[PDB]
Amino acid sequence: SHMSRKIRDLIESKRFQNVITAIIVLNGAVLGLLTDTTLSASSQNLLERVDQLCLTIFIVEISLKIYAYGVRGFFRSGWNLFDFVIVAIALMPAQGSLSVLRTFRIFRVMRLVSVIPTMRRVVQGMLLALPGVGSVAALLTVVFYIAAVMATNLYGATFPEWFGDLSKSLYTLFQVMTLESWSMGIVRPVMNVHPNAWVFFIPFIMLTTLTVLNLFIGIIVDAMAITKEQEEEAKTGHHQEPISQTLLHLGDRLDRIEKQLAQNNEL
Amino acid sequence: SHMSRKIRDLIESKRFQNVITAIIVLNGAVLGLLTDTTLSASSQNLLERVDQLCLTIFIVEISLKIYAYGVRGFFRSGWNLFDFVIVAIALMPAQGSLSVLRTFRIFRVMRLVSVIPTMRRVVQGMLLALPGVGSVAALLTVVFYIAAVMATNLYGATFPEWFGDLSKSLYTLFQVMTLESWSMGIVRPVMNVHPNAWVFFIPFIMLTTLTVLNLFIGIIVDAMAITKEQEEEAKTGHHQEPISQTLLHLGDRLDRIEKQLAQNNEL
Amino acid sequence: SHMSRKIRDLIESKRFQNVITAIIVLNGAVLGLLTDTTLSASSQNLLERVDQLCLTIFIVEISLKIYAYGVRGFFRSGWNLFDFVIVAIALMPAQGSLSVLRTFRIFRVMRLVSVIPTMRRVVQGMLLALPGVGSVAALLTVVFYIAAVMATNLYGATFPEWFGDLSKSLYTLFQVMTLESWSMGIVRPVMNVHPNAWVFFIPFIMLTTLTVLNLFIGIIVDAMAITKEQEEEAKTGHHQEPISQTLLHLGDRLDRIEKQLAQNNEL
Amino acid sequence: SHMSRKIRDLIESKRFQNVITAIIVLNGAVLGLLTDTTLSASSQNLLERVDQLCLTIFIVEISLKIYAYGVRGFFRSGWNLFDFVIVAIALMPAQGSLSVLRTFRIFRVMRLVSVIPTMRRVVQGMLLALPGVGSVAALLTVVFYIAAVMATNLYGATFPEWFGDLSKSLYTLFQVMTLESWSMGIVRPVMNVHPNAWVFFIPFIMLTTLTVLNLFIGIIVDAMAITKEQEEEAKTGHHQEPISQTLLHLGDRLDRIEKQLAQNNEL
Ligand code: NA
Ligand code: NA
Ligand code: NA
Repeated sequence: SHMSRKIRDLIESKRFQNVITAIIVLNGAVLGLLTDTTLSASSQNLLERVDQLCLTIFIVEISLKIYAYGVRGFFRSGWNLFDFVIVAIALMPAQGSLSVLRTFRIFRVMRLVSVIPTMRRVVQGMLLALPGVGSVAALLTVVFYIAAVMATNLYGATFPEWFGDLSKSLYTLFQVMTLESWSMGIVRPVMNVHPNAWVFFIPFIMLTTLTVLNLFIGIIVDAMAITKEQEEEAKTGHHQEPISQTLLHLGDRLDRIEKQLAQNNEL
Repeated sequence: SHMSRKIRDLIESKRFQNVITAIIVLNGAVLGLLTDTTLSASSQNLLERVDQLCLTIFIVEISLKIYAYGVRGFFRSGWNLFDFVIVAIALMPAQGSLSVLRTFRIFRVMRLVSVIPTMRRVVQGMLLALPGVGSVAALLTVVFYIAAVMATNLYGATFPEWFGDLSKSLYTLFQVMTLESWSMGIVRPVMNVHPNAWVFFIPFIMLTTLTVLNLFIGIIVDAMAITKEQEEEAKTGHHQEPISQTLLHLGDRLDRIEKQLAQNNEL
Repeated sequence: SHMSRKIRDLIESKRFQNVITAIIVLNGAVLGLLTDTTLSASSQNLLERVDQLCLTIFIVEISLKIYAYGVRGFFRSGWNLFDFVIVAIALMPAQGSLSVLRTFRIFRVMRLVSVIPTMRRVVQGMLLALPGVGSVAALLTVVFYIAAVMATNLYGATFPEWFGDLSKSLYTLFQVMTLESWSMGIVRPVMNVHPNAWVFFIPFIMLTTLTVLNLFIGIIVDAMAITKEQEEEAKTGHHQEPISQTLLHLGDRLDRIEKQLAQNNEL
Repeated sequence: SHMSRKIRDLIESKRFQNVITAIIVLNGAVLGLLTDTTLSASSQNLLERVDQLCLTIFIVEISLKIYAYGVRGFFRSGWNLFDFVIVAIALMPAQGSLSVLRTFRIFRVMRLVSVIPTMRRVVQGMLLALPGVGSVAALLTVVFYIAAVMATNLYGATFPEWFGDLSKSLYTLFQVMTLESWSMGIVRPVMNVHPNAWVFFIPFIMLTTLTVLNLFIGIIVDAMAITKEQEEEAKTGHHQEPISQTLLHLGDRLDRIEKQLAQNNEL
């Protein structure tokens, strides 16, 4: 219809994006001011009303989008679903999550990512790069599990705060992989009791730092290439063809002229 | 005019660049010697006169440049403006900045960058690479803000030195992202009171270290490519054409011979 | 034979891989639960029987493989040998290794790598990349040995816990290379006695961090390229030809048409 | 002459390289054993004779090389000069260097690099990559000097152990750049007195870590490419032509056939 089309043009405009971005920023600022314990009752009450007004603006925005695109059309996008979930969660008073309680209202500042297309493309590149590093990440997980079982059995009885159980071992091995006080804080005190403990910890460090750097580089290299392609597509409608595809078409043109020269010209 | 042209040749020469570089080095050395608290009144007075003589040489240099290129011509370059600002600021006695007070005379050693073309090209590559990582940098800023609001609300009342307010939280989360005493100094003491605090800090570390490495690699890769192109242009007048452009012209030559063979030869 | 072929089809299937993966996971879980010191006698006895059942499933699996491929055919693969060794070691009660004792049953969780082809290809890429960094790794080893001899002679008598002998020096230089408390924990206390010790430690850090990063990057870059090729071969039967080889064949096609134009057409 | 040629063939052989490598290894082992303070007089005397025998083998080796290649021919190589200097220094009893005293005999283990061609090529790649990062390294040096002057003036009077003079400031800023206890050890104690000190230290960290990573990556990328080319040249006599040069010759072949088709065929 004409009306739904007039709304789609309004939603897709730069001005609408700018108003929504400004309200996300305002909402983030009021939640940031609400961390201050020294504020008066009236000051807190004022900021809480600004939070409610921001949330109402988002309800109008999402409802406006659901009508303009349709229920199936709106929920077809993962970003629209995220926008819907983030806003709808705040309207629910009794919440049943899978952790403790979603009292973190500040997570609605993540809508800056979903609303700004250049920011959206950065997160998209990162998310799309994840399956390609799955096996490297699985290898690191396997190394961690093996190491945590070994560390618990080896050092749990003599260093129970750091290695007393599997959970404690995983945590201090994560600390060890980040190189944080690994020697002065952990391994030299362990070696005072277990002089050969360096045979466990030094290969653990060498293996995990190499694997985690492989994991991070694999993510970054691929996320950068995906985002660059998505940026090209968002501006021109297409992306740059890979070097292999350019050389393929170059070879096809050479095969076409070879046939035209050997039989269609040399006869 | 002839005179302005004789001065332009003097300014653009290697010998003039070498004299100016030597005076920047001398000025840096005297400001370095002036940090020594044990120096006598006469020794300090002597060094302060050397600083004044260096500054006078720079005034002559900049005035010589303004005449040789013209007011609009000189200020057309960002490096000349920087050179002008750095020198002119020192001649002002009552200073009104946006911080505290610009008593840091040693910042005039940054003119080594503006005067040496190879050093200038390194900084140019770095500055020109900044817009391309803007969205990655914005993502890191968003993650930091969200995390600092969460950390203040979660740990501010029990760990007020580290998380008592937003500013304290941002600072210790920056420390946490750099992995500096993150566990022994911050997270194990926090976990003594909040046993599940690792659910906040370990994903914070994983996310920020990956993003900051993405930010740094994005800067370095692009700065290197920009500087390499600028170095090529400064020596030959042009830079190396991208592989895609070389393959494009190769394809155009193939299309030109295909037309010349199918109709201009096979008829 | 038909029977050996029916077994080869069973072994090579996705369902068989999934059952073996599930049993490796179950075995890892029971060994993880066995780290818990609070468990009763009956609970420990139950888990130990689950470990025995998992091990019996692996014996059947390996025996089934030896028959289906043949003794020479099975042991032709390094992964099958690893699978054989890992399982067979557990059946030996008196063990004579080259360290202390192979009581680390959790190492059989490494079979997740050997059984999952995508995980197997990651480790293969890493192992195949090792000879190419051999000289960089040898250089780092040489720098470490020289530095440890120098550190022992220079600081052994005044700092015997850190540098009293070659073994202690190698360990604290490894700690120094990882930047862990290098200054506050090691070098500022050493400088209190040897004021010029920074002349040794700062170049040691600069050299080893650059070399270890060269070593890690060399591994990662090559492991990534090898794994990518192996992934391509496992799915299509072949891998992508290098750019140099594509340009070589493109040049050969140009030489073929040049001969066909100069003599076979211009005569 | 025939005799000088028979010696050149002996020197250039794999067996001679293997004997020299073995003696460098033996010499490194005896100097490593000599770090042990518990050794008897006879044991120390025995090892010192093995060191003398190793040194005599090197004198014969170098003299054999000087005759076989000639004085100008031998000293034409930087590796031969290094080999000469390292050996000749040990024969001098009263030594006048530019530091304290060259009592570090273990530095002759660096001959493993000069004698093994694959190790030699790694160091060559690293050394040849240094001029190309000169400007990045100069930028880091400039940032360090400016920062050390600022830190001395700002914090020298209140934190004299860390910033009391230029030398102390450079050392703790190097520690700060490596992120070692930068916050818990340095910046939080400084902020207790100077609450805005984070305005100095956080931008210092951001700038230096980015620049040092740019410096390291620039070295590694170029050293890898140089070493790869040198490895190709040592085995085949030539190296792989750059992609740009391959595309240049491909374009030249297209221009040659275009002339042969437009005028030599279409007339
Ligand atoms: Na670190
Ligand atoms: Na630390
Ligand atoms: Na520390």
